[PDB]
Amino acid sequence: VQNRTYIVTTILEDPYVMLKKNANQFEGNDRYEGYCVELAAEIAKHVGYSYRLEIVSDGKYGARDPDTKAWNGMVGELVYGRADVAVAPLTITLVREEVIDFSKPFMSLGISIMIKKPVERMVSPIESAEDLAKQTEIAYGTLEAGSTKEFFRRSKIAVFEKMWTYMKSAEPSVFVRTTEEGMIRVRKSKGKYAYLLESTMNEYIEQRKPCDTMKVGGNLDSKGYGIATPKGSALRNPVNLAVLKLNEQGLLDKLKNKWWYDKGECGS
Amino acid sequence: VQNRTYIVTTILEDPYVMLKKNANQFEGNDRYEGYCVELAAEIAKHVGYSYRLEIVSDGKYGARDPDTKAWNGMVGELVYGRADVAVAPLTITLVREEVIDFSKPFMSLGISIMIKKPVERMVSPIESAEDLAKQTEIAYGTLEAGSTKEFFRRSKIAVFEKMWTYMKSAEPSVFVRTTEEGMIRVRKSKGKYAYLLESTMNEYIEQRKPCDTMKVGGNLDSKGYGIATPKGSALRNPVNLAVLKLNEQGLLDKLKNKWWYDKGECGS
Amino acid sequence: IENRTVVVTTIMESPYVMYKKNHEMFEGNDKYEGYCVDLASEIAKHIGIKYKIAIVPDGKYGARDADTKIWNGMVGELVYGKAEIAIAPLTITLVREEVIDFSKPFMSLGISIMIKKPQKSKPFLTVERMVSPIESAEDLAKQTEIAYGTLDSGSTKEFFRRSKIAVYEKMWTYMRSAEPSVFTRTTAEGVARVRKSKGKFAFLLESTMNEYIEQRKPCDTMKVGGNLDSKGYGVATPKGSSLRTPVNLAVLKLSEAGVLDKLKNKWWYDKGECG
Amino acid sequence: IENRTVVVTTIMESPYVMYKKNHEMFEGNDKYEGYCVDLASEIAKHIGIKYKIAIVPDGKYGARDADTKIWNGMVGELVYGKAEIAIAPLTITLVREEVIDFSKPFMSLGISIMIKKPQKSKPGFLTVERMVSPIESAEDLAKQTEIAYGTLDSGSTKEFFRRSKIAVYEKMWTYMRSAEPSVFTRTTAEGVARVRKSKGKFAFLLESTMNEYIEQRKPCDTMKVGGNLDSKGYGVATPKGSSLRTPVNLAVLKLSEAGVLDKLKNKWWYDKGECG
Ligand SMILES: NS(=O)(=O)c1cccc2c1c([N+](=O)[O-])cc1[nH]c(=O)c(=O)[nH]c12
Ligand SMILES: NS(=O)(=O)c1cccc2c1c([N+](=O)[O-])cc1[nH]c(=O)c(=O)[nH]c12
Ligand SMILES: NS(=O)(=O)c1cccc2c1c([N+](=O)[O-])cc1[nH]c(=O)c(=O)[nH]c12
Ligand SMILES: NS(=O)(=O)c1cccc2c1c([N+](=O)[O-])cc1[nH]c(=O)c(=O)[nH]c12
Repeated sequence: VQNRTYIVTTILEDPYVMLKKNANQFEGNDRYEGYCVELAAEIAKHVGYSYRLEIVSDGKYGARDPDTKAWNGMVGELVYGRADVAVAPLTITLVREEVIDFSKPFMSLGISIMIKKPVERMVSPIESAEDLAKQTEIAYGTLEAGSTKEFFRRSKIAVFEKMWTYMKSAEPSVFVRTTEEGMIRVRKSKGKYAYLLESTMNEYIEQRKPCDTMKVGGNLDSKGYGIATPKGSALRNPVNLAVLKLNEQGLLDKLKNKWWYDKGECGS
Repeated sequence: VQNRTYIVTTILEDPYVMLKKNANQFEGNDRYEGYCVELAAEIAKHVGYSYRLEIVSDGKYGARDPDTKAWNGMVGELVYGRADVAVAPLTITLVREEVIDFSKPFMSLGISIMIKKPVERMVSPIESAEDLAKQTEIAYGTLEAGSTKEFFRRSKIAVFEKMWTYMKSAEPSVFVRTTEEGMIRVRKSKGKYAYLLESTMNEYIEQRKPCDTMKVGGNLDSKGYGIATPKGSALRNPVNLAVLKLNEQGLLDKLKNKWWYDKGECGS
Repeated sequence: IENRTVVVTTIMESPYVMYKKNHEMFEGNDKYEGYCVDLASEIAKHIGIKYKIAIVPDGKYGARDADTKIWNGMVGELVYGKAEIAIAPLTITLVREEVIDFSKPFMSLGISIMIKKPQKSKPFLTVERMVSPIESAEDLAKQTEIAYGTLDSGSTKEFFRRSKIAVYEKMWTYMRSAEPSVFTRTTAEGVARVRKSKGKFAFLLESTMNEYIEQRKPCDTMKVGGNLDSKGYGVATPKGSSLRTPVNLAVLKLSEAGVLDKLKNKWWYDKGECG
Repeated sequence: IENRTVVVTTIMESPYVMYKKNHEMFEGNDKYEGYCVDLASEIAKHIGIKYKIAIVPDGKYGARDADTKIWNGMVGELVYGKAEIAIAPLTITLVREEVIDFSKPFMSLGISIMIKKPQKSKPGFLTVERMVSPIESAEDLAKQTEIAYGTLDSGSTKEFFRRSKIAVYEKMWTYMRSAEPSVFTRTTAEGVARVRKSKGKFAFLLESTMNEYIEQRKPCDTMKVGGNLDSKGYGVATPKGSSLRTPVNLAVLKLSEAGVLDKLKNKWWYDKGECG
């Protein structure tokens, strides 16, 4: 496994992979900076291979087409052999694991509650799913077609079921087409809307200007990212062991801190 | 259907059928007084038959034996042809209707909450199932083996499910052996115990001395007492029509007032 | 029993049956939804038969005419072979029972008192308790500063005309002697009168509609007190039909299984606008 | 499959596997109940394989020995063929993945701060009372020294602070090493007892799952505050090269997506909790 460069697949997502402000005086792997680029560099250092960053063409996370049974995006690139390693924020799920091999999660995840940061003593801010379920003054919504809405749709917990029935019997539909529009709506709603999105994006947005949103409450569910390879690839064990080493020695947490708070534009 | 006397089967339950204080100087149907005795008299007047009151020997409501598949009590006496009409508080259920014919309900009932009759303006007495479910300072319990406990066992409503999980994970077991012991325990509990029983019994207990129990909230479920006859009996239509006539004319609601409030030992 | 399609007569009256959104692109039973539609679905599942919803053309629940002696409404349809099953709110009444056979009541109801929601009145401050001026029928009858009435016909007026418990007798006496006219032509008109009267008028209507209206905008009506009388809604079938027993057992099984309570909750509180 | 019964090794540690009430009249797997017992039940249902619970005799989770180079505990039992599946709180760790293979984590956890519940402090508005937690996160824990914080004398919790390079977790380690008297405890139960006895003057740094379990026990005098310092996972370990790795991994993933794992965690933490 030497004298060969591996085509690495990843996606433009902030802050995992971002284009440098000095992009057009740099070439190769120097064009991209972010959490996942440094993660790929450290993994290539530990395993001992040369690699080249190559962005997925269609810019989507892998999904299965219901009528052609084909995989698109980074997962599709992995399955058909176009790329070797996907060091990207690719969530570990049942469907994807059946076709590709995921390493141990390098970053935990979960569903979080996003609100605008604001008898007086008797007021109580929302801090859990039960508080949001019991109170209906502030409407809450998710992405129009995403894993979060599907999770509340299929959930068997009583609180989540009641929340789902609240969403499905409320008009206008609070579901938002895209994450940017949802964050803009939360900003412009003046505390009358709560957005339910993944915890990492909620934490990163909290460290973004103008700093009028905050993350409150624990994760409703448990998910984890991963570094995927094609099934039967020879690099599964080295990648898994490297991820474990970076997790134990605190390198993963150090990069997360650097790209979430150290480089954040907001104080803490 | 003349020159023949029918054998009525009914249980001793108050206020329905109670032995008179002058029992030993009276004979025949004059021995028993109560709501159901007057109901039987009115039904015999309307249909036009002679009847004799007879009590079930074992003094139980009909239940199906899991081993011998035999019916006991008033239902058992009806199925095997020992008696003709059962004017008694015999609840209409799926199992019994399969073997015997019930008339339209002459008294609607349901499961209700009985509590001892009692920063200061913020306190709120329990008035619904949700309030009892969300509050845990006052324990609540049902009969050890009855339709109420089974109803909370098989219930699919989230509130009732949470209530049942509270019952099954609480010690000592609040489930009381008998109704009399249940009301005694509630009376001696000093407001720390709420007993869940049938609505009619709770209303009558409310009107009994020394007047330290009360009924709150609406009926959690819907049931109805009935007047059963053996399947294929010639008196199904006359009894059904008579019950409907008493329901519309107000005779049933007059007997209820006579035997619940007019003859009650408590003011209102 | 599944190949043949039966005629299930029903009445267009919310929330039991309503016109579904974009009903023009649907066909057959999909154009109508509600408590009665889903109840018919469950009953047809239990009996294992195919059905089609056919709203009665007359638009009446059912009564016998004075001189012609012809039944109308769903009762008339059942009597004269137009339909076979009448899953709809049809009160189990003696005069309806003498010609057709009713099943067990799938929902219990009774006459209930309707009042405007209590509001802050223009003449401790931390918590506010809204005191209802009326608590039951006895308090309504004792104090006469408020007016109360019912629709100009139906079961409520006859019940007040026929009651002998000496309390509803006094209620009927006041209602008949009241000036001006207290009866309302329609229940919607009575609800509008209650809302307009600013809490100075009460309406005596059945509990199911009272709870339905209470959970509709502008959420300015509320239910107070217990039911004055007891009645029920039955799944009527024609006399002598072979479908009586399966329907009766299906309703009983649904009632015990808690599906009926689930349906009532879903179509009263879950879809209510004041939730 | 159902060809043969497998040895599902497990560790006796609440609430994962506890002695069931009147366990003498039960036999086999019915003697033990808990989160791990039910998880084993669902896993065996998903794979369709009969199993028997066999608690490891040693009573240790597993660690390499210094000189003999032998493996003990559950990892040792898996390595030397005495068992085949370990449905237990066995942390996914690098040195434990060099000899065997772990599945996906069925429960995420990390080092969490344990403090006594705030009480009605003796005085030196009255309508509603707000209990203010004196400590909110690890930064406040390191900044203020009126409260001493401790960990277990030999484990991943102490080694994390020994190996960490972040400034906060390095200052914490420096203070804990220079602390007088000895701040490390012998057992987790003894540390919890010390926290309870110290009247809120001592905080303990133990795993989040155990913190949530202890918090929901009588007398409701412990609570969890602050986020997890690090991230770890609990896995269903299988021996290296075993054919049961893939079915177990897919079963855990399916259970996690179906919400059954969250249901079990709720049932065995809050629903059956004695505290409220
Ligand atoms: N940015 S997002 O709004 O919160 C987000 C929304 C919806 C789906 C996401 C997703 C993110 N993510 O965090 O980058 C990662 C990800 N990874 C997968 O593998 C997958 O299937 N779906 C997703
Ligand atoms: N009121 S109670 O003592 O607390 C009571 C408790 C429990 C079950 C009862 C019951 C009464 N009852 O009205 O007498 C009647 C009844 N009839 C039936 O057919 C049946 O199945 N169960 C019951
Ligand atoms: N309070 S309501 O909304 O308007 C009303 C609602 C629902 C059913 C009703 C009904 C009224 N009504 O006019 O009093 C009369 C009536 N008569 C019948 O025979 C029957 O079956 N159902 C009804
Ligand atoms: N904080 S605790 O309640 O006592 C505790 C609870 C649960 C699992 C533990 C564990 C501790 N420990 O002693 O720190 C160490 C340890 N080591 C492993 O290797 C493993 O797999 N699981 C554990």
